[PDB]
Amino acid sequence: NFLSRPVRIMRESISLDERTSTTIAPWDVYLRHPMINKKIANYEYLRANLVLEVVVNGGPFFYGKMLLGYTPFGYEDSLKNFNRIPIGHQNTMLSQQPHVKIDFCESTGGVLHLPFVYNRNYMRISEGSGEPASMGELRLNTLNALKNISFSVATITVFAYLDNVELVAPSANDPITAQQPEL
Amino acid sequence: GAITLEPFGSDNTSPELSKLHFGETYDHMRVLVKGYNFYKAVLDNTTITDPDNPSGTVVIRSTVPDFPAPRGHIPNGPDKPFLPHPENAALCTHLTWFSPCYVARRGGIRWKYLHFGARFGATDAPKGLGFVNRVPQVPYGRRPLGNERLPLTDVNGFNPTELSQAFSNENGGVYATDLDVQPAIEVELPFYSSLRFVNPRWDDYEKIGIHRHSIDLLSYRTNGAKCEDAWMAYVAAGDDFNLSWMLSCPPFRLVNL
Amino acid sequence: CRPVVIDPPHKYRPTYVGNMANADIAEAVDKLSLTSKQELTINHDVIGKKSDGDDMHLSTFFGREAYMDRFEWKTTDSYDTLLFYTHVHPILFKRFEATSGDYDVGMLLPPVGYATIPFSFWRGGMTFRFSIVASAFHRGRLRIVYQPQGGLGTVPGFSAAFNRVIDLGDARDFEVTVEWNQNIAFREVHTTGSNVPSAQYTPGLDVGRTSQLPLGDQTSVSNGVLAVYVVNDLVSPDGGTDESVEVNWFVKGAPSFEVASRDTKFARWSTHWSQEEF
Repeated sequence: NFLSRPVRIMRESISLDERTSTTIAPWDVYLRHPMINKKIANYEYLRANLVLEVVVNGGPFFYGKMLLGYTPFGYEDSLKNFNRIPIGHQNTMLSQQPHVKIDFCESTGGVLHLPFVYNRNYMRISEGSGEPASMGELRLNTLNALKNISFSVATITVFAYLDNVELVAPSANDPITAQQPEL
Repeated sequence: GAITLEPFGSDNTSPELSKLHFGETYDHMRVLVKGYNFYKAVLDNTTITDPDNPSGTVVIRSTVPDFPAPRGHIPNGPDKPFLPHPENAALCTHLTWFSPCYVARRGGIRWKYLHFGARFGATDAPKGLGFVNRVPQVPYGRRPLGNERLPLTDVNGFNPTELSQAFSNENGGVYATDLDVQPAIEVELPFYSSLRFVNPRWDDYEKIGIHRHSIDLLSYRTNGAKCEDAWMAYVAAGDDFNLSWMLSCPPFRLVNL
Repeated sequence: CRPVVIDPPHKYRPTYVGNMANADIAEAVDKLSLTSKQELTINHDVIGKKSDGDDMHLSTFFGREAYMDRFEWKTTDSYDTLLFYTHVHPILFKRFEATSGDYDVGMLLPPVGYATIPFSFWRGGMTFRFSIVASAFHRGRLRIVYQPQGGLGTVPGFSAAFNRVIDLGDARDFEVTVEWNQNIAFREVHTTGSNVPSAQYTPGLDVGRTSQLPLGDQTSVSNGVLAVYVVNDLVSPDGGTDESVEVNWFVKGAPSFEVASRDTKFARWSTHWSQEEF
């Protein structure tokens, strides 16, 4: 089909000897891609599973570690507090949730299947619906700083696409306003 | 890599150990959570700051959510809600310790209320009547959380006009009893929601308090400037209680009120 | 009203507040429902992801890994120097301070130590896992020693009695399991008194601990002690030997962990930590 095509949703540049933590919301970042924001133009409800995949670019002269974790529906309540915990303690909780481990020396990543968990029945996508944003979030933070053997920058890229799609209730309402990913 | 080294020792436990040291086995949380623990005590001391509270043969009503809330200075604490830092004066039970680790919650809750209270000054009065009733959802006119004191007497005596406006239709369900011959109420509260589950990691009082229930007490010879009446709350888990997805163990701390 | 009842009088006991201890006896309670036989489903798949089994069983807590913290090697290390020291009980506290906002504190426990804390006795083996984050052109050698009782307050002998050797020339990920070996059958569960707990392992780069001396003695609550000693200090292909490398560990519970009788020590604790210290 057309919605089963991988789409870049985030790209990060990693410096040397830094402890950092970034976060995004993949469900609406993917749904606002202009290539996608037109194939869901005339529906009202959506139901599918995201499938993330991480690609690492780092040579054998680097050694470092990163962690990419995913928090399911309901994180908005306990979010203003979770941004106050230091990174090292955040990794303690983040390593129990479904996650992927990024190793720079071996240049390895993985794939991650996100399930559809929601208290309602469908997800609403029409011009102001905040439901896609408040559905699940991705957090990427350093486990160990990045170093190299000298005798300066590594990149992380995430490609997302959803399968098992069901679109219902055709209507005459504009979908969520399309946004070009910041990357 | 991931090399598995040689274990330090071996496990050779006897197949009969549950009948040598303890009595039974403790490995299922569903069974454990079915015992009873002591929650807070449901008083009414917020209303006595009013200058016109009724005195003598009144109705004491308290509306509370049907799930225990974490103790401390939670956002909408009931205990002292007219000062900048309201608070919850409960104890951490087993329900409000294993719950925040999960994603989904659904099911009914069992409560037990035990009545006590003296009358400072005067001799005493017979214990009145006690009611526990559900408060269902309505788009307009729902009963707010908190305590209230309703009068039901007139210049002559009992008046049905103000007696009928203290008790609602009582259609959702109720348990009524006389506290002189049976001073305890054991009730079960089902889920009854239009959406599949709620978020166990909630900490605001009102967010939990969308599923309410009310405890009513009819008392004689009371005082409008002091509260001498209480209930003793014991909370367990119903038969259909369910927690579905274990995410991660949250942080905690030691808090003294 | 027609006959007269001829039946022996029985003896009964009136109970007002029911039995609130057991968990396998039917109750005399009333359900505030229109019908006496209303009930939802206890299935987990009705919300989304398929469950692997019972998500309320306690084995889901004993058997989820957790990253605790990390220590460092610092290649300017002699033949035998202490790098890691820990007790082998599951209650390993981890304090932290709020970064942005007002002053706030809180603790944190692994899944093993969060499920055994309601109980009073514990028994079983625990598996630790070490991972060294370093390049492939690194060569070193460390050893792990386990002392069932007493401790390791002095450097022990190199004997192969309980020493396991790990070298960087083979791999960089290892895991070992310390199993139950004590005279007694059940140990106690550690607890804390104040909001700042005492150290159960040294050193830690997350909590800010820099001490590298052996700790005290807690024999009534722990399965022993686990320490890490250097054998051959590592060398990096740089010449300038003024650098270091770090290594991090994870804790789990072996499929023999179990607990015992109930306890009440979390009565004055709460999971809401972000609005105290006015």
